[PDB]
Amino acid sequence: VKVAYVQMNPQILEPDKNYSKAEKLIKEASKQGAQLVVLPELFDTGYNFETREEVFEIAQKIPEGETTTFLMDVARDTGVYIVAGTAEKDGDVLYNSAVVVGPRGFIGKYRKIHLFYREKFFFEPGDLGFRVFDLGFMKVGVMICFDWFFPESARTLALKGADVIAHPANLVMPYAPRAMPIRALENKVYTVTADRVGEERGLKFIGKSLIASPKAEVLSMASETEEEVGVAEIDLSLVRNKRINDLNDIFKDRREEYYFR
Amino acid sequence: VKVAYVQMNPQILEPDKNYSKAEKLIKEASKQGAQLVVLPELFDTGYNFETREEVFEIAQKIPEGETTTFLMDVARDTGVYIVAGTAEKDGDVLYNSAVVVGPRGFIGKYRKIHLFYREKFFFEPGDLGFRVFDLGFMKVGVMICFDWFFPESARTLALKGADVIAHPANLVMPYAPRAMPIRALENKVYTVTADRVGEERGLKFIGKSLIASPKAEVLSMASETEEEVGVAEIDLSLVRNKRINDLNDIFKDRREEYYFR
Ligand SMILES: [Mg+2]
Ligand SMILES: [Mg+2]
Repeated sequence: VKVAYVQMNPQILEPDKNYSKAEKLIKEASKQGAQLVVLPELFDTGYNFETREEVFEIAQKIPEGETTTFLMDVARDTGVYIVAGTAEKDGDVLYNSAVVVGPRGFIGKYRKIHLFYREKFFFEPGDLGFRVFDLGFMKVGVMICFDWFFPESARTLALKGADVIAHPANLVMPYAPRAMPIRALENKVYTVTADRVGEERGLKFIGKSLIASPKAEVLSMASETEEEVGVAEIDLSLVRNKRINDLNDIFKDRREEYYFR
Repeated sequence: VKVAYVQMNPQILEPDKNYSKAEKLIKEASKQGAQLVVLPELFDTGYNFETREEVFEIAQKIPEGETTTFLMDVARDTGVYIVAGTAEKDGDVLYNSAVVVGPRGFIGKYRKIHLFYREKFFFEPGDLGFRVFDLGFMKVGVMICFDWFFPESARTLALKGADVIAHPANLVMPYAPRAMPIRALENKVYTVTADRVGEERGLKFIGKSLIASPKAEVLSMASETEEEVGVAEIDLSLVRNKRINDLNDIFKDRREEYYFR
């Protein structure tokens, strides 16, 4: 299976420009043969808000709203599955969400469980848990940005059968590119971290999107500042067999009753 | 306060030689100011057994047996606290254990929760959980070797207030030195991995003992092949403050209701 990140620079409060940009890069990933394409956190709205009001004003409902319907059209035209971060309006609340769409339409969503820094002023903590979406040819788990920091996020998706963890991100610390290969290794999964780039109202993002293997190899990694697509071929047998050798199966070896007490 | 690893080459089935070597190196760490000194997994017996008999016949009881006695003697003489891997005899059973002693006596033990590879032919899985020992001036968590692979091991110790995770290891895979700084970071704790070196019945150990900080810095890292000590100062306030910024306290931020389900 081929998987891809889109590393782009969202223009804050300019969703139509960001849709244009996303469509261009998703089409490039599709031409490269990607079947799953992951976009950054908050690709439609940007990130560095001064007030909750300027993001609430433009944030879209899922799946009725413009970001989801836009991505549905792109998935149908290119025949890929997309996981993309988006500001989700749900009544009077905002969630920091990721939408999953495929060529037949909307598949599901995930709401960021662990908010970072000023996101706590804008968004409600996610309340749908960590979900794994079965696409038939693969099962994709989704976590967003700072969720990487908690090993429990990736672990929960892997226990639920994720072959790949799709990871929209808007990184501001330099740690996640070092950590993602370890998250991939400790769960025996592939990870696709689609980070943004850019400077946005004085805040500089890290870039360095990457795809990591269950052997902690970096299969693709992006620049710090450029918009780009990265694609890697992945071997699903490697991640479905949780044996790391003939005497240790990492999930059968877990002894949950000793954890966190 | 200073903590240290001892990286040594246990001679299989020769505890007398291993005590002599350990004592030499513990004194070196103490001479450099270390207050806590961590030794490798199974430092007294070695590791690469072919029969359970050849280990069972020499394995010592805890705390009344010779390895604990030896460690108490050195701790008293050199004025340090020691965490050391040892084969533990308990009736007709062996555990792959670590002993914790200080200058005033035996403090406690830990039994490896996650057995690795052929250890399953020789040892019983541990049954005490992940323990944190309060030395008054600092709290020391213990895990052993392959426990590193499961993020839950280090997390359990850190949640119980470990300032430092003492980590006796006998590493054969290349991954742990890259992963330990991420274990230190994700728990905001210090880690001291005391690995062995050497070739033992054709099995080559990795060496690369290391001390990692709560900022994923590597404060000390040993060679691949040589016996050596490594000592570094640690900042207790850096581990005890779980805030990584004004809005994120990493333990307050955990949402266990969404983990593993
Ligand atoms: Mg700001
Ligand atoms: Mg006994």
